[PDB]
Amino acid sequence: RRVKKNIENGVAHIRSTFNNTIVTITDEFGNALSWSSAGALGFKGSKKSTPFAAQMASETASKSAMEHGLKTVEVTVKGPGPGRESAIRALQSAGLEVTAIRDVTPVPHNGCRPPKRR
RNA sequence: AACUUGAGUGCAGAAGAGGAAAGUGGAAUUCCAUGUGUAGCGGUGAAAUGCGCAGAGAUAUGGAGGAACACCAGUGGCGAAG
Repeated sequence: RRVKKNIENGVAHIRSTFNNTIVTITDEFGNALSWSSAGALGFKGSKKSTPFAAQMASETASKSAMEHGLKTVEVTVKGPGPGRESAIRALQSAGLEVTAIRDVTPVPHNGCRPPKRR
């Protein structure tokens, strides 16, 4: 009645940064059902940056997504991390049917000034 | 004192991020407001300060302002250089 959204279609946003991978999964209108951050499975340091943490994060996001009720999601990957391609195969291998890869990484049109390099 | 080649005007054409002033646009960063939602986010080689249970990050819809103009974009162009 509040969180058991029986909906056939959804979308999964994979914030795949360089030292985390947050896999949230939601409906079409963006109201979030659940996430799984890669630091919420006990991975610390550069263990979040491994694709195994993104793989297990897509597994434990898809468990809560399928108990809320989802059968087909689209995917929106965001970020140049390492766990971009492994997380969609972990989402497909956990029972959800991934259809569209609409990659939305935010590119400015020479917008704000970037941070200084190392 | 003549001449027309140098130089300059005319006529017919040509291209250009050349300059100044004003207006409009879209993406992105940040902040604020709201909806969803739970325990982390960010960071490093390693962790900590920092933010977050007053509900942060993530996502969605807006609003605010400021700065710079992805692709085009090229040993391309323009300007005396900057």
